[PDB]
Amino acid sequence: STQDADRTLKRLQLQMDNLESRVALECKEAFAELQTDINELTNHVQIPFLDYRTYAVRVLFPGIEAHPVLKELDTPPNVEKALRLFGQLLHSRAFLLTFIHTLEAQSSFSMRDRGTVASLTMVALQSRLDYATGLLKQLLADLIEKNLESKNHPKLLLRRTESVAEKMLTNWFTFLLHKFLKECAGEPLFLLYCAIKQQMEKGPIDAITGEARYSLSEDKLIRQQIDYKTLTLHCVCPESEAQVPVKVLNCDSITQAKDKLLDTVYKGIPYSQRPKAEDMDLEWRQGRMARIILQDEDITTKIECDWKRVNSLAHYQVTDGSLVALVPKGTKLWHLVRNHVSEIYLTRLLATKGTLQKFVDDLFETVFSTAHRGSALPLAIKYMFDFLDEQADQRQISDPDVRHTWKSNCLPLRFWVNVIKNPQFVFDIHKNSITDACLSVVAQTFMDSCSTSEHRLGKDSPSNKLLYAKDIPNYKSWVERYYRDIAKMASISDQDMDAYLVEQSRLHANDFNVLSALSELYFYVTKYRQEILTSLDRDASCRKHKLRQKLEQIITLVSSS
Repeated sequence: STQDADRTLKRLQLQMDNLESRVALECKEAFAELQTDINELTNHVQIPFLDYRTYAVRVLFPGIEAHPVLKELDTPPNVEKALRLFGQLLHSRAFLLTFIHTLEAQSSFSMRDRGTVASLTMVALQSRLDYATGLLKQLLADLIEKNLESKNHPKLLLRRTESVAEKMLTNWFTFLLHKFLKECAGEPLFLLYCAIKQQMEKGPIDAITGEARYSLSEDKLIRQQIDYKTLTLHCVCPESEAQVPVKVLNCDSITQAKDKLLDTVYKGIPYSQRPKAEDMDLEWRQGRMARIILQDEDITTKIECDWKRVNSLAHYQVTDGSLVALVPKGTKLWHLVRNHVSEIYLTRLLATKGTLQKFVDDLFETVFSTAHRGSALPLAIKYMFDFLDEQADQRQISDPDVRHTWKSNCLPLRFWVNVIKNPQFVFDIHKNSITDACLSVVAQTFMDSCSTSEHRLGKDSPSNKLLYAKDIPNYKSWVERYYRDIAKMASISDQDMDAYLVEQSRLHANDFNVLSALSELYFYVTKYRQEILTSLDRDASCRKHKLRQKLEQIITLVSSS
């Protein structure tokens, strides 16, 4: 670099050091405050883990509610008969290898399809993970061989390929790391979620733009002056008709108020079991003289020149200590911000960052731990990392950055990043917009920590890179030491791994509707009928077991009546 470049880098670094100093001690006390807030709402309430099958489907099939895989599949007799024969073809190594490779060779087979097939296949094989794991390794070996002989960059492997195999590997980790979540990593993940959520609610949150006073995200940082006050509402408990205190802000929209009330009044109950804010009316008991109900929008909402403001608690002049109850029930809207970085905001981000730091450190540390709180490294991780090492060794590939990159690409950069961004895949919780925004910043820092690539700090650098510039180097060392420690461990024998996989398959054998998964998967058989059949006819091993004739029978059987 140039002397100028180095000069401006050093200035930016001390400029950062300066703003960090302004907030350092304040952050320490803010954290302690958050931690006692946290140990209250949860330390005496059970972490709301989803059950395995719900978690699995949330991850494997993102955003799909009531996936067929979790429910009955009433189907014609000939259809079920055909599907069961298809299911058995999936237990043929030669068939499944050929099936997947054929699909991927098709240009109409999209990235979306690749994920769909990867998820359906792993669900269908959930009861036979020992078999599945053998097939997965072959697929990965096939992918690695192909790419290294297409003569592509080693490090560039398992990154952009986005193969069915890589997606199946992610699903494989998803199945086999649930215990680790339950026992070790789930807690710090959940606590980070709670910390972020709680911290955001300490200040104004715009119900329309999703911006927040205390945003960890520069993009969602409220950039205007917002005066506000902390109110305490006393909510009539849905029991004695008994009451509880809830902290809210005067600027909070009525829905936000209702959601805050719900969170406290139902603090023990998992989210999906609570009533919805929109199915309740907030009623203000200044009575028994008067019981008046508040909403985001009613006859009193303020409208000015085509702008319509969401009603807040302050709109109704709700007073601190007010009694309250939750009872079953061409225009531009705005809430706090109406639209027709500087030091002050950089320091605000830094205060939030500093306040949440410990929760982030806890998560990253346990994700990259080999012997956490007495527990042991999950077998799936040692097994797969050893496999990757073997694949590297097969080619004399000694360069540490290669296997480091493969391991990062395969595990933390897919599985972990995904649950960090989406804790609601693991827990029965609601992740709101501002929380999602903060988690995105955390996920990016996490991603950066897994890279061997250098961190080039500059003004044009993303906020996360700037905020966490001093933390990344430490995190990177944790990751390096993680891979190192795992490699030193004793290899898991094939018999031991198989026994483990058999036990996992047994535990969850009936968690999913395999027939439903089979029917969904069969869609691709018919869309690429001709290509598949041709491949089965061409491949020598496929003929050995007359896979072509078997598929033909299935295709016919499903039509018959």
